[PDB]
Amino acid sequence: SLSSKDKDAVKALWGKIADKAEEIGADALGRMLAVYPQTKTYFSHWKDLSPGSAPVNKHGKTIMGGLVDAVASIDDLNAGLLALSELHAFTLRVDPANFKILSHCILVQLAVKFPKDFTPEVHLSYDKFFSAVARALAEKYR
Amino acid sequence: SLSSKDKDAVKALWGKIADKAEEIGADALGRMLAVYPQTKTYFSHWKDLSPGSAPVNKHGKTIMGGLVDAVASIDDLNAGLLALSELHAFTLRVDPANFKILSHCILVQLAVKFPKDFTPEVHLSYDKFFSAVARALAEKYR
Amino acid sequence: VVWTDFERATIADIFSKLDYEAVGGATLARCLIVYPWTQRYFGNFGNLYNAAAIMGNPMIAKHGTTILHGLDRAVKNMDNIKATYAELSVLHSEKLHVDPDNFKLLSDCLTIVVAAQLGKAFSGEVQAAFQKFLSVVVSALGKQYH
Amino acid sequence: VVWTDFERATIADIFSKLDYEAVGGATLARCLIVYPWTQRYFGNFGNLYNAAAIMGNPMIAKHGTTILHGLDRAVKNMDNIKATYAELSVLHSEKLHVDPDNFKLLSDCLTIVVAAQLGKAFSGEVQAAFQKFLSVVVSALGKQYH
Ligand code: HEM
Ligand code: HEM
Ligand code: HEM
Ligand code: HEM
Repeated sequence: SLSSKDKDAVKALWGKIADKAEEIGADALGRMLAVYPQTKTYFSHWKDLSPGSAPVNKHGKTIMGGLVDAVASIDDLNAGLLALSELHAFTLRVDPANFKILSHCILVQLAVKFPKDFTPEVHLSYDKFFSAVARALAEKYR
Repeated sequence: SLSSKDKDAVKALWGKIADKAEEIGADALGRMLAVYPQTKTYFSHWKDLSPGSAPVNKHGKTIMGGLVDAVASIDDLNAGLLALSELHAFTLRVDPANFKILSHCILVQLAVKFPKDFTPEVHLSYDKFFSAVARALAEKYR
Repeated sequence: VVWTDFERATIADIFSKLDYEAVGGATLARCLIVYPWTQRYFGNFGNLYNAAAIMGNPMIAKHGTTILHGLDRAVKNMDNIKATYAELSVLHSEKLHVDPDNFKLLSDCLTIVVAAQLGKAFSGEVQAAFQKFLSVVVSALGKQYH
Repeated sequence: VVWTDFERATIADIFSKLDYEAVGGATLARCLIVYPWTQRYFGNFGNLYNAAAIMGNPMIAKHGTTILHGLDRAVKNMDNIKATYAELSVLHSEKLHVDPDNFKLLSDCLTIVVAAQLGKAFSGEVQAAFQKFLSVVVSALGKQYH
C-alpha cells in the first residue's frame, strides 16, 4: 500500500518528466523488446519493433497515458485501472512476469535520464508504485 | 480481490476442516519443513523441528489459528491481519516466497484428505485466498 | 543431484500409480484454470474461454498426456535429466518464451492432483522426493546458461 | 552460453567504468532499502533500522565491495562462469538458503545504479549484454540440480 509520502514522490517525478514522458515510454519499450525478447510476442502484430519505429513511439505514449491515469487514480489503483486490467489480464492474458519487466525498463530509462531523482528512498516509492500498478492490472486474471 | 463465490468456497472448506484444524496445521507445517528446508532457519530456535513433535504441533495450531482469523476477516485482509503482518514482514523479515510455500503445503495436506473438494474452480478460490493472505501479511514490509 | 534409494523408489512408484492421460489432462486443465494466463501459451488449443470449456477440451487432454510422458523420460533417466531435456528446454525457452515461473505453477498443480489421488500415501517424505524430482525437471526445462 | 564480441566487450567496458566500492555499496544499500526482507540474510551486518542507517553502515559498504569483486571474477572467467561460481552457489543455497528471487532483486538494483551512472551510454543493446551477463551469473549462483 502506497503511503502519502510515496504518492507525493510519485506525483513529483511525474511532473519532472512531462516534456519527455512520451519519449521515456518509447525508449523503455525499446529496452523491454531488446533486453527481454520473451515480450516481443505480445507486439509482433505491429509492423516494426525497433527502438525508434513509429509503432514503438506510438505505443510508448499510450503506456505513459495509462500510467498518468494510474497517478490520477493513485488513491485507488484497483478501481481506477479496471478497464486496463480487463484488457491485460483477461483479454491479452499477459503473463504477470511481464509487468515487472516493463516496470524495470521504465525505471532504468528514468534513471539514465534522471539520475539525481533516484535516491534509495525515492526508488522505493517508485517501485511500490509500479508494483501496485501491476497488482491493479492483475485484478481481472481470475 | 475475492468474489462472493471465492469467500463462500473458502468459508465452506474451513467449515469442513473445523474438527481437524490443529492437526492439519501440524502436518502442513511438517511438510514445509521437510519439503522446503530453506524454511527451517525461521524455526531453528525450537529444539525439535522434526514433524510430529510438540513445537510443530503447537505452532501448527497458531498458523491455523491465524487463518481462521483471516477467514473471519476475509472482507478486508489488509486490516484484519495488520498485527501479524507487523510480526512477519517487519520484525522477522520473512522472505515473501515463503508465504507461497506454506500456502502450498496447506493445500497439499488438505488435498490428501478432502480430494472431492479440490475441483479446479474450488482450488482456484483457495489459491486466491492464500495469495490475498500472503499479500496482507506482506503489508508491513515497506 | 544425488538420489537416495528412497527418492528413486518413491518417484518410480508415484508414476506407476498415475494414469498418464487422466493425471496429465487434469493437471493441465488445473493449471489453465487456477493460473489462466498460462492459456496464452496454448492459443491454438480451442475453447479456453471458460473452466467448463477447458475441462472438456480434447486438445488439453492430448497435451496433458504428452506432459506426463515427457516427465516419464526423466523418471526413466533420473541421473541424466538435463541432457534428456535439452531439446525441451530449447522449445519452452528459446522457441516459445515460457516464463519459468509457470513451470513451478504447473508442478504445483501436478502436486495437488497427485496428493488428491494418493491421499495418505502422499506423506511429507513422499512429497519431499516428488518436489526434489520436480525441482530438477523444472531447472532442466528452464533456459540453459551453462 | 555463447558471447558475441559486442557482449564480451560491453561487459568488460562497463566494469572498467565502475568504482567497485562506490557502486557495490550503493547497490547493496539500495537492495536492503527497496526490498527490506533481504536484510534478514545480513543479520550480523550492523545497524539496519532505517534508510539513513543502512546508508552509513560500514559493513554494508564493505560487503557491497565484495559483491562487485565477486562479479569482476565472472568478468575474468566469462566462458567458465558456472564452475567459477560453484562454491558461491553452495554458500548462497546450501548454507545461506537465499531464495533465488533475491538474486534478481539485487541484480535489478545494480542495473539501476549502473544506469544512473552511465546515462545515455547504458543503451538497450548495452543493457541487453549486461542482463545476459547477470542472468548467467544469477543462474550460476542458484542451486545446482545438475
Ligand atoms: C506499466 C504497466 C502497463 C501499462 C500502464 C500499460 C498500459 C497500456 C495501455 C494504456 C494500453 C492501451 C492501448 C490499446 O488499447 O491497444 C495498452 C495496451 C497494450 N499492452 Fe500494456 N501496459 C502495461 C504493461 C504491459 C506489458 C508488460 C505487456 C506485455 C509484455 C503489455 C502488452 C500490451 C499490448 C500487447 C497492448 C495492445 C498493443 C497494441 O495493440 O498496439 N502491456 N497498455
Ligand atoms: C498464511 C501464512 C502464515 C500465517 C497465517 C501465520 C500465522 C502465524 C501466527 C498466528 C503466529 C503466532 C504469533 C505469535 O506467536 O504471537 C506466527 C508466528 C511465526 N511465524 Fe507465521 N504465519 C504464516 C507464515 C509464516 C511463514 C511462511 C514463515 C516462515 C517460514 C513464518 C514464520 C513464523 C515464525 C518464525 C513465528 C514465531 C514462532 C514462535 O513465536 O514460536 N510464518 N505465524
Ligand atoms: C513439468 C513441466 C513441463 C513438462 C515436463 C512439459 C513437457 C512438454 C512436452 C513433452 C511437450 C511436447 C514437445 C514435443 O513436441 O516434443 C511440450 C510442449 C509444449 N509445452 Fe510443455 N511441459 C511443461 C511445462 C509447460 C508449461 C508450464 C507451459 C506453459 C505455461 C508449457 C507449454 C507448452 C507448449 C505451448 C507446448 C507446444 C504445444 C503445441 O504444440 O502447440 N509447458 N511440453
Ligand atoms: C549477483 C549476486 C551476488 C553475488 C555476485 C554475490 C557474491 C558474494 C561473495 C563474493 C560473497 C563472499 C563469500 C565468501 O566469503 O566466501 C558473498 C557473501 C554473502 N552473500 Fe552474496 N552475492 C550475491 C547475492 C546475494 C544476495 C541477493 C544475498 C541476499 C539477499 C546475498 C547474501 C550473502 C550473505 C549473507 C553472504 C555472507 C556474508 C557474511 O560473511 O557475513 N548475496 N556474496
